[PDB]
Amino acid sequence: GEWEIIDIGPFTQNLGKFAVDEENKIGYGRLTFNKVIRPCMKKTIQVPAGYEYQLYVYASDKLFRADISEDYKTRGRKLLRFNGPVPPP
Amino acid sequence: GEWEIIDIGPFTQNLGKFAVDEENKIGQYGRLTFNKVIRPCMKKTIQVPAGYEYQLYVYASDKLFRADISEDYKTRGRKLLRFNGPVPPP
Ligand SMILES: [Mg+2]
Ligand SMILES: [Mg+2]
Ligand SMILES: [Mg+2]
Ligand SMILES: [Mg+2]
Repeated sequence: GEWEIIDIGPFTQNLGKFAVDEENKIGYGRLTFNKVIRPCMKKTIQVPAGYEYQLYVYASDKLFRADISEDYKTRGRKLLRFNGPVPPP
Repeated sequence: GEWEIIDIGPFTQNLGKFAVDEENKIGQYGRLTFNKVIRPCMKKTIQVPAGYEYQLYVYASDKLFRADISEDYKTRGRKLLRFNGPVPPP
């Protein structure tokens, strides 16, 4: 995951209100919400929608660049690019 | 996107064979004979958000707490993950 700083506007204040409400159903005693202060951090949970492979392919005595897509669920493969010749990496 | 090197071997060789088979069905380069995939070979993960986690400094009852909230990416369903405190101000 990747992280980012977000400001403390009304959206962020409502997240704090949610936390205090949920925490009351556990019961630190009964807490009264005040405010969210900085910093506030947002972590994005990323999941694969698919993949791309980027290859250096030697074919017929030539170095080519090929890109292949792969669907994450079906794992279906498609040829995206096939350019060359290119210089060796 | 997230990137990765993967080592070569029969897996990448079949990716190379697939590349040449598919390009041969187009045939602008003529009929190509696959030889090998060399290093480096890159795997790009095309990513979509599954959800978020928020890390908050919340004052409640004049006490500073530390709270963690998960939020679903599609439905925005929220859950309280953690709530420890009090903590010192940052
Ligand atoms: Mg391999
Ligand atoms: Mg292998
Ligand atoms: Mg072929
Ligand atoms: Mg205060």
